[PDB]
Amino acid sequence: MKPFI
Amino acid sequence: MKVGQDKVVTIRYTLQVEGEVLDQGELSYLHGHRNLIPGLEEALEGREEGEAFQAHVPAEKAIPPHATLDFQVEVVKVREATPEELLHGHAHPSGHHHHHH
Ligand SMILES: [Ca+2]
Ligand SMILES: [Ca+2]
Ligand SMILES: [Ca+2]
Ligand SMILES: [Ca+2]
Ligand SMILES: [Cl-]
Ligand code: NI
Repeated sequence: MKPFI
Repeated sequence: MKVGQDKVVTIRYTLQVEGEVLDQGELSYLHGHRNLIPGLEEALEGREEGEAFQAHVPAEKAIPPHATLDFQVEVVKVREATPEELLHGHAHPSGHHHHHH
């Protein structure tokens, strides 16, 4: 899932 | 246009956890397709293009355990999804490039 951290 | 199901939304954001910036940037996502952190998507629902706002998202709607995700968000753009975006279930870059997954 976003955001990509 | 307001953020809602099947809109492709572009946001600019800063993410803090325990007061420290962990991430910042701009992204586009297709709303209503479980493509974003759920608590953030919930905070975005109904927002107008141009709106700036803060959202606190608990871990249980999303980094240490049980920390709050503190977002500062700007809604940059809202538009309707193309038929291909709806079929793929995700947002696509502006330039048409027919494809599948
Ligand atoms: Ca700060
Ligand atoms: Ca999805
Ligand atoms: Ca505001
Ligand atoms: Ca617009
Ligand atoms: Cl997406
Ligand atoms: Ni695609």
